[PDB]
Amino acid sequence: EYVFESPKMKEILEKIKKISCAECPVLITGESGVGKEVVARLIHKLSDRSKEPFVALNVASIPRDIFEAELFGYEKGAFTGAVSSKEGFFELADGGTLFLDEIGELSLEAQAKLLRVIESGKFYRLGGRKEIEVNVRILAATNRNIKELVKEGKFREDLYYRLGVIEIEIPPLRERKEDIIPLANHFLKKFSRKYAKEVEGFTKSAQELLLSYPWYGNVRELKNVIERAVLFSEGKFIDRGELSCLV
Amino acid sequence: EYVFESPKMKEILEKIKKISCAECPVLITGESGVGKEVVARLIHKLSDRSKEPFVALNVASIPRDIFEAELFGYEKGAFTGAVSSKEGFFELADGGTLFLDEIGELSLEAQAKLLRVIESGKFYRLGGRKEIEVNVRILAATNRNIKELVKEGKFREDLYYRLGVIEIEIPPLRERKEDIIPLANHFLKKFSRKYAKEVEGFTKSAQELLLSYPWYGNVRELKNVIERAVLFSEGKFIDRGELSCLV
Amino acid sequence: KSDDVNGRTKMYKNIVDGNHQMEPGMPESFNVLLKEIRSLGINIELED
Amino acid sequence: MKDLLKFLKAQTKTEEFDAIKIALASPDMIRSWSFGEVKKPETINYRTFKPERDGLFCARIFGPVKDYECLCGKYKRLKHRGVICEKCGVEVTQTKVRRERMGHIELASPTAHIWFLKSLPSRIGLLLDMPLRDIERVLYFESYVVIEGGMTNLERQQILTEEQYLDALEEFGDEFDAKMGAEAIQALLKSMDLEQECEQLREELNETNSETKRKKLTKRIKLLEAFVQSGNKPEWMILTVLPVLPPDLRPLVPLDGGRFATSDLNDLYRRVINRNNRLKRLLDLAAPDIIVRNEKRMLQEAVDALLDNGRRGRAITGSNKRPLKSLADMIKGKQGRFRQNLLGKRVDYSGRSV
Amino acid sequence: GPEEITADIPNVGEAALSKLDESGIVYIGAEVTGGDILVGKVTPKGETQLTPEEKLLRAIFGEKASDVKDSSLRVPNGVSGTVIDVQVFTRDGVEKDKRA
Amino acid sequence: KQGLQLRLSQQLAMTPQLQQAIRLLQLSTLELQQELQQALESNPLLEQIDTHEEIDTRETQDSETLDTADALEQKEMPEELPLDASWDTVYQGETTQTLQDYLMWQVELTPFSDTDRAIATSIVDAVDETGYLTVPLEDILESIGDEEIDIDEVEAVLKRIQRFDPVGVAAKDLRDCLLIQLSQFDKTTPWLEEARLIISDHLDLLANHDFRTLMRVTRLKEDVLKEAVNLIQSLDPRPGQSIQTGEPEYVIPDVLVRKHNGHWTVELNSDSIPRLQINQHYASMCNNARNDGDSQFIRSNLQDAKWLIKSLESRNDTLLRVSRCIVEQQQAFFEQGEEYMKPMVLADIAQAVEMHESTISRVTTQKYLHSPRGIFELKYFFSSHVNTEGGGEASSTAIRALVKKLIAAENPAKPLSDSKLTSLLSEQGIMVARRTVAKYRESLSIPPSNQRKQL
Amino acid sequence: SAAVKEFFGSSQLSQFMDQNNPLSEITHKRRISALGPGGLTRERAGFEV
DNA sequence: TTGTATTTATTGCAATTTTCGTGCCAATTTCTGG
DNA sequence: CCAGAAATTGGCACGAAAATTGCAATAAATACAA
Ligand SMILES: Nc1ncnc2c1ncn2[C@@H]1O[C@H](COP(=O)(O)OP(=O)(O)OP(=O)(O)O)[C@@H](O)[C@H]1O
Ligand SMILES: Nc1ncnc2c1ncn2[C@@H]1O[C@H](COP(=O)(O)OP(=O)(O)O)[C@@H](O)[C@H]1O
Ligand SMILES: [Zn+2]
Repeated sequence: EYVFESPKMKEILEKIKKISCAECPVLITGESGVGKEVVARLIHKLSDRSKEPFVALNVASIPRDIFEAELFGYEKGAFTGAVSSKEGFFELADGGTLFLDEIGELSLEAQAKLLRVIESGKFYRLGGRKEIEVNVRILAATNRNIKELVKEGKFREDLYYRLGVIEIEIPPLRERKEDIIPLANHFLKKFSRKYAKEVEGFTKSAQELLLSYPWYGNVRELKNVIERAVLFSEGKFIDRGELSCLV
Repeated sequence: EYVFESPKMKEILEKIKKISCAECPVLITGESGVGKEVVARLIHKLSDRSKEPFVALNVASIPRDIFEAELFGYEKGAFTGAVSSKEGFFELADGGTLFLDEIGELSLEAQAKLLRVIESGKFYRLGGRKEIEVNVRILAATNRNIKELVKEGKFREDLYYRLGVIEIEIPPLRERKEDIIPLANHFLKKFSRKYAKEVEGFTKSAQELLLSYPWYGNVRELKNVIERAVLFSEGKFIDRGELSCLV
Repeated sequence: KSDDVNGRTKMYKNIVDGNHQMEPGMPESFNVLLKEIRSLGINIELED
Repeated sequence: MKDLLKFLKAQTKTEEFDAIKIALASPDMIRSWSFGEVKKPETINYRTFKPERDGLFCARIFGPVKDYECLCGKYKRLKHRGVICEKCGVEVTQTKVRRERMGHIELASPTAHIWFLKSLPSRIGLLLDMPLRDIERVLYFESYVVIEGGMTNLERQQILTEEQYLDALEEFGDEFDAKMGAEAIQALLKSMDLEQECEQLREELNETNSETKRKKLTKRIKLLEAFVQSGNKPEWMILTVLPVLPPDLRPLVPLDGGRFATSDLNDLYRRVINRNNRLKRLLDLAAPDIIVRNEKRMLQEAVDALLDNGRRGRAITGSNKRPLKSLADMIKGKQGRFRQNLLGKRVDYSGRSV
Repeated sequence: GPEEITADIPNVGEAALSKLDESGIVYIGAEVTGGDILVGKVTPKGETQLTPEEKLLRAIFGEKASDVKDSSLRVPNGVSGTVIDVQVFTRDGVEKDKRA
Repeated sequence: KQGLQLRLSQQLAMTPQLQQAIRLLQLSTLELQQELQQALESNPLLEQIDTHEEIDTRETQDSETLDTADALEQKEMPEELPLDASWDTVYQGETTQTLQDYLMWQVELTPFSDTDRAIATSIVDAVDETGYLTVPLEDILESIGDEEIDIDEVEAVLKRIQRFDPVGVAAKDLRDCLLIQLSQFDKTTPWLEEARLIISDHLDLLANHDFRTLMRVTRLKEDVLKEAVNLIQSLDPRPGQSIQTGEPEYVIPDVLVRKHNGHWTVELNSDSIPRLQINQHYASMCNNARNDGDSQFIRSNLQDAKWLIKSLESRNDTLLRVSRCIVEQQQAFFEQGEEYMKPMVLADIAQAVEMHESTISRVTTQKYLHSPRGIFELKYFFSSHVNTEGGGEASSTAIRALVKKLIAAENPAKPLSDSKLTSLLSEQGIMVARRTVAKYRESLSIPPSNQRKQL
Repeated sequence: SAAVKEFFGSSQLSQFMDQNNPLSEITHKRRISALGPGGLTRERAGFEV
């Protein structure tokens, strides 16, 4: 289901295999449509938490004034509305993996509210007088250069090293020329099978076109273009004319 | 039904027929008053979810604080003042189609709340610890150039490549010289029965003035002019004198 | 004459047609016995 | 089938055979027999007078109640033969398939088979070389038994009472392993080897000479060699899945007045299903073991009553103090299949007079 | 609905109803053989949906035929004799017929 | 200001305190039993009273090992004779023959071919219990499964099948059935040609009870027309009902009403009243000396069980009270049948028992009452009213009963219309409009005035 | 009442009266039985009784 | 002398849909003169 | 006798009355340890 034909992809896969028993949190950096989610889920599957629940959450999807309630939960009587004791998302993923998607967009204030939880695993709920110990492996994904955001002052340096035990960089697809042809073939096969299309490959001119365009959405843009071509396809073979949206 | 006379409208209708079998999200670009919502409703009818509910929303009026509250709903203890659980727009549009009017005007910060819901289809409510899966087709209409906004640092490219899989362009009325007389006649016939004015048609001067004018408000402005002429006429046919609202 | 369900019908038809010949099959009670023994968790089956 | 002539010709065929084979059935074999799992103790609706879903008469499991019609009624004639309705799940075929389709019940905990424990000499006790008293005590949650010897002075088949197990637990901690119920017996049967026992018993018979002990060794070696030659496995003598008889072989008796009464087999099946469902609910809530042990004992007793009522201890009776007839009662005796329906039968074209 | 003991059975000939009185019960002294009707009874058959064919049947042959079905008591095959006594037992609150 | 904020607030809260043990009133007895089964499954401290008993059995059982000599040695007599004989030398049903079984029996004994036999099997499969073919011959041809067969062969097989016993079975429509039945008669029948003409050509006129256009078209007199119509009415419209296979269905009542000492006694049906019990064995270990988790578990489950038992008892009491009040209010109906039932609404019952109308509405849903007259529904006793001259009221049920009784005693040659039915009700004090009378007549499936006249 | 009805209607010693002729009834009413609840069984009775 | 945890005692409103009776009229059945 | 002229019925609409369901956890009296 996942193609890794570029040598860099093979190196990344080997490094992932080496860190299957590693439990430290990992931070992934890349561009849009490079495969951060796929690589993170592959790391999760190859680790000891293969059968453990994988809770993927986006930090920006939580309101500011209930961020702590959504992060740690609350006890009864904490506020006007604390009807009953409720657990947080960290307690939801006990023993599994927590996936912080798009960690770059997180505000400075929120980054100072989770400095003790990641390193030690201990936090008190809102209204709870007992200490909570949790064990969750943290994988964070970002499309931003955090190592530059810490210098620019837009990111908190304290959290960078808490999420900087292991750092993974995914090169853009425009440098991964060993992947363009296999990914295009796989996408064309899948979209022909789903759409009941009688197309079974590209033409040589189409293959040359696919290896020359400066893709910006990378794998996601390639998938979108392949789907657009399959929908408007009119022959057993796809020519350069169908892929006129490239150049 | 809907009247399409110009070759561009016929081509748009044929493309809609061809891609109705596709479940991909659609992005439509044009101007104000070009008939994007009519095209979206036609797309919804021509798909296999015609019997399924269609939910169209103008996202330019949703408050920012209740953005997640409206989109994801919430539980009993999500915040203060809530006593009962509420459904989300995606859940309300689950098993159907969700349409978003004027997606260009959306704030840059709130665009991160729709990065994962469109692709994964899985999200958590406010105050909840359960993931919800839906099946909703996303249609978006906008009068602004999305790519220009992306290039000028105002739109999230990830959301663009999420929605920019199928593209539709509706030219304004200034390029629809053929499709002015049928629209004017249809609107005149509708408003004659609406206001019981019993007006049949237009004279030569009125038709010439309506055809020569490069409408900026397009079909909306033309319909408003026709309605005003109906409200302020007593003859069987509308002449140029009754069309004094124009330049 | 007792519990060959298809054999009964074939025999009746042949007797009415004047052809005194039978086509015997498997009694139904043996099939009932097989099902009842299988319901005890024991695997009993007809071979070949 | 497409051509109706061949379709009709192929449903009146006779099976060809020349031998009959009997053996033990694994849980996989029992699951391969069945067409679905029974989950509810209800039989008939009594409101729509149609079988309940996942019940003892379910049409989704056992077959249509009418010829070539599904339960809801979308597909109704011969032109829709061999079609599974996507609304009710009932195939469109003959209603006689309710004579030859079985179901299965998933047991919450393992249960022993009463025939391989009470038919003298006991097969479990002969294979494990244990007295019947100890096995009965362990199976009915009256004593413990060691599974793994560990590094302590506890043997691999030592019986421990409540206080003995408590003091051993507080002394050694987690060095040993002691269990009760059918799980312990299944663990013992699964962890044993046959070849080593065979060679050891053969050498023991070669060296030691006796009269009674030689007979015991001969019996054990014969049992071990028979088990090895046969394809069976010892742990198959403990039930995990339970077969369910086709519903047309256990019909409901209708009476004038609309009362459907009940049958003994259906009642025993309902008792087993009720106990299994209650135990399934209790195990999920992590309830205290002081109750789940009683629940497991009652489930074991219910399964025993279904298989062979009255063989072990007390017999479950009906309202009029008559013991309920089980499957064994249907098979054996002077009223069973062999004497009453197979070695002799009633016939047509016959009469009698003075 | 309740079953009715009546002499008006829609699907029997006039000859088969000659031995029944106005309450639908056989006369005293009748010589009967196997197949004869002793007590005439009808049973409701439900509320069939009024399809056009059912409406045509009701229009041509009447409504009583389409509402009830015959469940009478008949002499068993191979039985003959003379009717010498008839007894009627009625529950409290139910109307009594002429014979009672 | 719009915003989701966490804060300490001092606000006033309404009283939504409701929606507990209220759903146990709207359910019937069967669904209530299903809910109780679920509750018993989920709660270890709930048990229901049963009837099964277990007794010890230790008597020895004789087997084959008893030697032949020992049999003659014993003075006693054997429990069961080993010899396959009686002392003088589980229940299962029986197969029944339906209409389709009889038809297939006749198909088996008919000189058909294999293809014709398959066609006949399909046709007989497509025959309902009234004796009519329920599918067009196109469906049968499609189900045959090969394209070498035309529709003429299907027609020939169908014609052969239609001459089975009963005659007229497997007919396409009523006209076909009547023509098939008439084809078996002899030409000596007096009124045969006219009846055949009427059936073949003008059958809708007879359905509309014209008797005027019919004579005009067929050029006949009134006597011959009557003879032909009587001959037609002597035919069998449902040939497939000769072989009747079926059994009536019953409903177990929830409330019993009888008359003792001239007074109406109302009670609950003791055979169907739901009940539960508390398992004392598991609840008798609620001692602090045990584990605290076990103690809290057992306490919670015991409290839930007691609450459920109380709710069930209250539900039974409420149902009994409502049924008794309804019987008390409608007392003339139980003594004189219909035409004496007074108008009633839920408000009157609610006021009588001092409850809300929602409780009365839920309690009386899918509940059945047994009376010396028959089985009715608790909702059957609520009806509208029509104003009667002098300040009185007339229930719509009574008006419908009166209309049916009036129509049942009319002159066949001059059917009573709505205008004359209103006048009969007008002179009795009931002031009911013509439209309401027509609506009541339609609700009873009674044909209009012009469709009830007879020759 | 249930116990009394059960004894008088469904006991082993309560039987439909033999009514072929007067002698049948006289013989039936003067009959002595060793069987029943608290008596013997025809399989365990013996030979000397 | 009092403050806290347990045991019973709580079966009703307010939208909201569904139904009740009854008048108007257009497409069918009866009343009367050459 | 027959054609031109009068009652009949069911659909549709009107207001008004009645049956239905979504609110799902609360509050008051009572006993015990400091
Ligand atoms: N090796 C591969 N084989 C097949 N598909 C691939 C591969 N790598 C990436 N993709 C495709 O890339 C698309 C985007 O993947 P993904 O969700 O990881 O993107 P992302 O923008 O990096 O994620 P996120 O921002 O949510 O962390 C998916 O649809 C996936 O199928
Ligand atoms: N084919 C058509 N037939 C009739 N009216 C149309 C057609 N296309 C567009 N319109 C009119 O143009 C108007 C455009 O409305 P809408 O789509 O909501 O705004 P916008 O065009 O700015 O997206 C609609 O009110 C519609 O009546
Ligand atoms: Zn179906």
